[PDB]
Amino acid sequence: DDYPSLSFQQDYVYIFSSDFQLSEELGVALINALSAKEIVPERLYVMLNDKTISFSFISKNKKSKNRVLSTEKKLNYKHISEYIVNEIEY
Amino acid sequence: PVHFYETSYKYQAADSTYMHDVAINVSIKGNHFTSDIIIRELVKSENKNYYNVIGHGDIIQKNTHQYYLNFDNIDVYTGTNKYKEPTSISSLINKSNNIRVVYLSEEYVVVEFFFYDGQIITLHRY
Repeated sequence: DDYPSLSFQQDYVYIFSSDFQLSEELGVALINALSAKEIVPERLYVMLNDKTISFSFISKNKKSKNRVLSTEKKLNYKHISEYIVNEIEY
Repeated sequence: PVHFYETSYKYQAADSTYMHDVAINVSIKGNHFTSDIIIRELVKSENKNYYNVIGHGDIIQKNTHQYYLNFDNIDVYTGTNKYKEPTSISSLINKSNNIRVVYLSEEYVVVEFFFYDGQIITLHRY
């Protein structure tokens, strides 16, 4: 196996990444953002790699929303959080 | 006993307007599987090209949450008139492609699989 191990678990957030620093920053930002917009996911999985970023948003209705994002240079917690939160809320 | 899995996702290039809309459908009758994938490419929000990819082979369970697929057939249909590929056809028909489960349920499953050299996704069961 080579997939990044889990690195952050809150109420509904799961984050697989080899960068524990970016995971922490990203999780709290998601919790904050989704609560501010009063959005309650049944579960939210996220995966961080060198090039790609992917997540799965499992709704309270158990219908999921999956996304992938490849990027030249790495992004930080705010850019990823705004991207994820933007896709979820649509 | 056959277990069906289905899901969709959208790939987005951060350095371009290029993107995929991908619908995934898997059928597992025990030790073998049949995957059906439809990739609609959009550039500038315009249906550019499409791909229908059909797979077949063996799904081998290594550990309780660690699988891998061995394809014996891959079939690609595309538009006759002539980009990022989620996976290369040669890397599928030569290697074993790992799938690590991270959560199991009766309505859906969550896995980390080999598209884009690392992707996490949720599949609905039926």
